[PDB]
Amino acid sequence: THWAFSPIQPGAARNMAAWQIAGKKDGPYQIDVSWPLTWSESGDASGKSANAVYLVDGNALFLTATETLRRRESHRPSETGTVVIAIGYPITDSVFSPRRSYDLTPPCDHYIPPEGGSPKPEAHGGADEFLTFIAEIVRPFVELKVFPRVSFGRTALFGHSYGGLFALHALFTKPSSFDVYLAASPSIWWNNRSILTEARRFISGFSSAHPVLRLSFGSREQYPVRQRVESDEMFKRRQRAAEQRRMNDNCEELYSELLASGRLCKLEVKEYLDEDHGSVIGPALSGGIMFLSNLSA
Amino acid sequence: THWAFSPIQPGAARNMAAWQIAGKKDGPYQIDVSWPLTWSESGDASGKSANAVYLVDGNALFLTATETLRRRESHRPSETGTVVIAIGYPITDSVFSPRRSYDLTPPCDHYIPPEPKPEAHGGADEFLTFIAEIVRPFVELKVFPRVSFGRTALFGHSYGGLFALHALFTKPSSFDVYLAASPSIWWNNRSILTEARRFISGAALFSSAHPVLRLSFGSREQYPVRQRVESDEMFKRRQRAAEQRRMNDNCEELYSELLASGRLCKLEVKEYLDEDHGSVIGPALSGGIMFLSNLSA
Ligand SMILES: [Cl-]
Ligand SMILES: [Cl-]
Ligand SMILES: [Cl-]
Ligand SMILES: [Cl-]
Repeated sequence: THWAFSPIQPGAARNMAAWQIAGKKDGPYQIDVSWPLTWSESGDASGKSANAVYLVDGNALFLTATETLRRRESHRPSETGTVVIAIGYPITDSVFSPRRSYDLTPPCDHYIPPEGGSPKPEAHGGADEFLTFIAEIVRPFVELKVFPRVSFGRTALFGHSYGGLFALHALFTKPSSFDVYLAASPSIWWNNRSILTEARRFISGFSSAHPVLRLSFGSREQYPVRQRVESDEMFKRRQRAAEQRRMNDNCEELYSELLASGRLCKLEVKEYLDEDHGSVIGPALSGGIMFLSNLSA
Repeated sequence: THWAFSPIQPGAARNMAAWQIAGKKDGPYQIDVSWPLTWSESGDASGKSANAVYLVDGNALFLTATETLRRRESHRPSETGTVVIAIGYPITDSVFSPRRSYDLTPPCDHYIPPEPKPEAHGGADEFLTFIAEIVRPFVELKVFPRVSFGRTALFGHSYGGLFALHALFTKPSSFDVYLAASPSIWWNNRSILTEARRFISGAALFSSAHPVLRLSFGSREQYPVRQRVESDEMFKRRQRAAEQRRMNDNCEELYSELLASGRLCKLEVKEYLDEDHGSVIGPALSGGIMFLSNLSA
């Protein structure tokens, strides 16, 4: 047999591109963009329309969102294709950046740092700047420069942890920013639950906005399970953090408050059984993508 | 602020490569390979060992597997790194190939077409030999020659899951860990059961393999949930197909039978609530990788 191992490009990294966006003091951003496989490698959709999903912590979520959509688009070729826009950082040894703490937390009149369990201060309060950046710089670049011949129908924002907090902040203060908000394991605990002040202002008061929200969390986030290889004290640290952060109950209570207000067009909460803060990312992102695609019909 | 956009490569598609493997009767294969972000761009692990996960339907699963691992590896730098090897096809407009039907189904003396929709079938022994004797030695001896591989896993979904079970039952020493997601146990009037029975009672006295198996399925696979838009007839057709395939019960009963055999050192079955045949892929793949990483701690 004439076996040949021939290097090829792009392989599975098809119909994706990346840009650095330089200007901010903190350093450049990295945007990763992917588009449907039926479109050309130059991004030509041949007159087709699209939806779009914007991801914060872009480096950690881009590929999962891309592939989830490509599986579904393969099964359902008549469905509207979705462009993925991941907003992240020029990082090489990891998929998370410490810069996320500033970018994803909203500015507040008073600040209480997170617990390490000593106080663990980090940069904070840049969410309004970041949201402006996405809406006024990134989004128009994608729509007007990258895909000028594509009519964009539905837009979504997904974030996990501080990303979920960011998604909630966007919903409560600028509800027309996106059509759909996907807040996965949102850090509702953050800064003595300051996001609930914004939630209640949103519940009270934005006339022309009909937002959709999907909340999610892993069942183990508030109720951790000791791993096979884990020391007693390291497990007890996780128990401490879990009880303070109150992920499961904070999500369910926020869901209940928002549901009772009737201010959302559609609202859903999903508990992912047996998933923890890290392991829930894949299922919650996949689930958010499916939730988004199911809104089309 | 004067934002400066500039194209960059590779963006989030770093530490990955692809080869076309030509020679086989049916046509060329495409293998996509990714490795940890802490290793070099040329695949140098600097003496580190690794696990490996081999994926069938490679075009549809490569990026999800890759990114799931990179998220975990970023939080757990001391854990054993994992190389992803996706075995797929040179396809451009979709992530699935019709060739999968032949490659993933085992040879049988009689064939019953699935409900009637006949397909090419019976190439799984040839495909397993290809993976074991052509692909794996290329990856281990040519791509990662100084990496000592600890545990190797095989993941497949649907017909891929059937393939994973076929591999386990006929050549149990092929892989250390088998991840059979929504396996098509129903296929060809449950013809896989003949091999399952032989496996159960066929262990050698000395030096027999005791592999690891994880079974999974989505709760909606056997119990579909009606959509608003669906007619009665269209929903009834989905219910009929679900009853026939019997995904949930076949998985659970295979688990029970294999548990009683005592041939597997570790055996797990997971039902993913609210997930269907397509939506369970991400969660089951992520869950399978978590499972492999947990047993490698
Ligand atoms: Cl846990
Ligand atoms: Cl949509
Ligand atoms: Cl269903
Ligand atoms: Cl384990």
